[PDB]
Amino acid sequence: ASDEEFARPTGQGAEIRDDGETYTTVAWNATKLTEGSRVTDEMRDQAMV
Amino acid sequence: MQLRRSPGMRPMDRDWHQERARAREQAYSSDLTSQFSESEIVKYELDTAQIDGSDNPRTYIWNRTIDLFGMNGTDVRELRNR
Ligand SMILES: [Mg+2]
Repeated sequence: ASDEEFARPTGQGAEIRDDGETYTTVAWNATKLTEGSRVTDEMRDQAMV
Repeated sequence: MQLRRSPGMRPMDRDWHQERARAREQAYSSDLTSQFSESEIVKYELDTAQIDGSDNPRTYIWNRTIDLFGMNGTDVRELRNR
């Protein structure tokens, strides 16, 4: 939503001017973060961990 | 000693309030000489009242010569957009 404002001082009998709430957005574009690893089956066997 | 008309007592007098309110609802302009007795101007200190015709209902009421639609007698400061 747009910011708050102040009411206008107005003459007697004079009509009300409009200043409505305006709107906008912020978009999200979720970016795929990725991470990877490869181990040989010989290493996977022989490691103590 | 203070009398009702004395300058320090005027704000205590109910009539000074009531009659200044009357004066504001009577007027069409700030020209007091055009509208009020010189007694009233002094007695009710009408120079100091914000008399300008903005408080008179007749300033805002419609009163056209011919009325086919019942528009007359509406007060503009009572419309939807006021
Ligand atoms: Mg605005």
